[PDB]
Amino acid sequence: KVFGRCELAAAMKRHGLDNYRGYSLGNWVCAAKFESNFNTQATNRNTDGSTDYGILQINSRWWCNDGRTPGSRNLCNIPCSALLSSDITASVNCAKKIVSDGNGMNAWVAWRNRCKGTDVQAWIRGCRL
Repeated sequence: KVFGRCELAAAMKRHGLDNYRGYSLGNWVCAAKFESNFNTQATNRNTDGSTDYGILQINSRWWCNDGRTPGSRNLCNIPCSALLSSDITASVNCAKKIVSDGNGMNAWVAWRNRCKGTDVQAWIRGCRL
């Protein structure tokens, strides 16, 4: 499923992400834009044999099990294929764990590079919420 920007912004607000750990909704919509471009099925293979899954590109080495990553931890306690559904609930619940894991939203590289320190409120413009 490819989300519309305000469509995803409402979904994320509904799942408790606005000001979650002090990160406004715009941060989360921006991170999803530059991680997956709002595509729930986005996957990126990394050279270390891990793969990043879903709208927030969560990694198979530590957070979800995809059965092909050596030395994987399955911290969110899910199959990685569950991060690839049109329902964003599994990805949002695992992201809540990752943002509280000691690096805040620095865990997402595309957010550090394209959202950190910017006017992230632009990402919610025109959204009815």
